[PDB]
This record gives sequence, C-alpha cells and structure tokens, in this order.
Amino acid sequence: AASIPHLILELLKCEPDEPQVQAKIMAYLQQEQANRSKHEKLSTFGLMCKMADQTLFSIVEWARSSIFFRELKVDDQMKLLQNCWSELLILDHIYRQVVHGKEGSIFLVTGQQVDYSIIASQAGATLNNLMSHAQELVAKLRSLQFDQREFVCLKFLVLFSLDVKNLENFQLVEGVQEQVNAALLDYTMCNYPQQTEKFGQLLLRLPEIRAISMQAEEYLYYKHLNGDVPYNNLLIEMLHA
Amino acid sequence: NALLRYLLD
Repeated sequence: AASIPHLILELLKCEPDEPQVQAKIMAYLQQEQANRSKHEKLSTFGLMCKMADQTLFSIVEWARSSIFFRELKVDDQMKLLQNCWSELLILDHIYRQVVHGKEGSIFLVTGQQVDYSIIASQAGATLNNLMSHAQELVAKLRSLQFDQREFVCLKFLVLFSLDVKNLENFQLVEGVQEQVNAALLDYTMCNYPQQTEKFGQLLLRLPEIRAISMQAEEYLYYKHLNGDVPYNNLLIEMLHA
Repeated sequence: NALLRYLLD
C-alpha cells in the first residue's frame, strides 16, 4: 500500500485544473488568430510566445492561491516569482512531457502533439540544443518513475527558494523548504524503497532544470532583440525586470 | 515589475 504524507495531500489540493487551463489557453490562442486578418496571423513562434505567456499567467494564479505562498506579502511573492518564473515554466513543460508526452513528439499545454522532427527541420541550432537537453531530462525522469506527488514537491521547492535576496519572511520560506523536503524524502523512502537514492536523484534534476531555464531565458531574450516576439508579453516583462 | 505586482492582487 502506498503512503502519502499529509503535507503532500495539501500541496496536491492546490494544483491547477489541467483540463480547464488547457481549454482556456487553447481558446485564447484561437481567438487571437481569429481577430487577425490573413497577413496579420501569428507565426509558429508568435503563437508559442503567447502560449508561454498564458502559461505564466496560469502559474502566477496558481501560486497566488496556493498554501504557504498566500501567507507572504506581495513584495516577497514578487521576489520569489522573479527568481523562479522560468524554472516553473520549464518544470511544468518537462513534467507534461513525462506524463502526456510520446517520446517522438512534444505535448503542448493546449493539447497538441508537435513532432520533434518539425522542430529539427524548422528551428535553429539554439532551439534544437535546448530541446535536446529537455529530451534527456524527460528521459531521465521517466527512468526514475517521476510521479505527480514528487512533481508537486519539486514545484514548491523551486518556488520557495532560499537563494532569494531581500526576502522579508525568509524563515517561512525556509520552513516550507524543510517541510517539503522532509515530506518528499518520506514519500520516496516509503513508496520507492528499491530506489535507495531516489530523493537525492530527484534533487539532482533541479540544477538541470535551472540550466535549461537560463538558456531558455537567453534564447527568448535574443529572439526578442530580432523583433520576433509578438507585442507585450509577461515573459518579456519578466526578462526586463 | 508593476505588471507582476498587479497580477498578484
């Protein structure tokens, strides 16, 4: 029998409604294109930028209503989100591939499968290299039997980082860090006992997520410099902050 | 980041 720590139950209760988010972003992009005439239609890159934008909107709404995070004053909330916004987007994408992804394609938040082949044919070297290490990370997580309880734990570990300067209530953040780490450790030890170091193996994925996240930020920033990013984009505001 | 601040409210 599986055992799930009470804390992780609380974390799961704060999870977004995936079908609702999917339908919402799907409808948003379809309406966006509908409002544009033929020569105004967004390119693939433009669409994906607005898609990532809407995902980030959803992530901010998730955090705002979530346990522990809603306890902080807005100034601490901003600082935490300013630190980890791209990490959460990458983590969200990666886990989506672990669960909903077929190894030959990319599963988008809007629900479509985009073949990796299309990316290899239409994207430059930077994006392909970026996708390649995402693929490796997804493959690694699959081999570890990465599941939803561990995902929601890592999500909170990413959000409540202690590497954030100028934090007002840093010991609350430290408290969440310790509680979630402890719960994750107990969960892995109880439910995956033949993987004696699964906890450590999961933690080691965090610097890999952060490295991908930094490269992704840099890729997007330079795409913006060439004028390829569609106008106004919470992504871009997060970058310019 | 006035936009992020707004969204959190």
